[PDB]
Amino acid sequence: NLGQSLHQEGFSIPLLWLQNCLIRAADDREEDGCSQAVPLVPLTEENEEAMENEQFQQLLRKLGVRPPASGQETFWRIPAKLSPTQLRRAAASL
Amino acid sequence: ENLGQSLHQEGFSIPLLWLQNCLIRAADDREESQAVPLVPLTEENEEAMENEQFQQLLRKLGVRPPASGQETFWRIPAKLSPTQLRRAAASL
Repeated sequence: NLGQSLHQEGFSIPLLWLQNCLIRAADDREEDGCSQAVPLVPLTEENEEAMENEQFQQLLRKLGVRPPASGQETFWRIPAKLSPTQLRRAAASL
Repeated sequence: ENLGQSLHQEGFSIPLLWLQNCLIRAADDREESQAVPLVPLTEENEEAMENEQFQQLLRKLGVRPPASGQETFWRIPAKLSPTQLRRAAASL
């Protein structure tokens, strides 16, 4: 339950968004030949705040999410190399 | 307009047109106000938003960088009037 400290700090809504991103990516990757990196696009002020939070970023790295390429990208990415199983395990871990 | 044309020649025409439309939509919204983010949803618009020359243009048009540690996105400030926004868009 890696998410627990962030839940207690009030980040349940951004954590739910992160969870859905991981699960949706897993579903897409169950098809052979289909594996695209997914940008984590914060679409609300609350999710923006989470993406700029150091503790939330630490969780992202632990789950295997990669930071943006500086000078090229704005968004963190769910790397293409992660399998549906790896992704679902990350989501299940919070 | 000169800075924009230079970015057009460096291959940023598509993000410039996106930026143009964002400014115009903000202008329309403010006639009918709050600061609104510039949200790049494509790799190409992301690349522009992270480019130093493109950022120099944003600053000249009156767009402000994100608040460090709080925001991800650049903002179109509330202080820009619809008239200012349309003039900015018209320069590209």
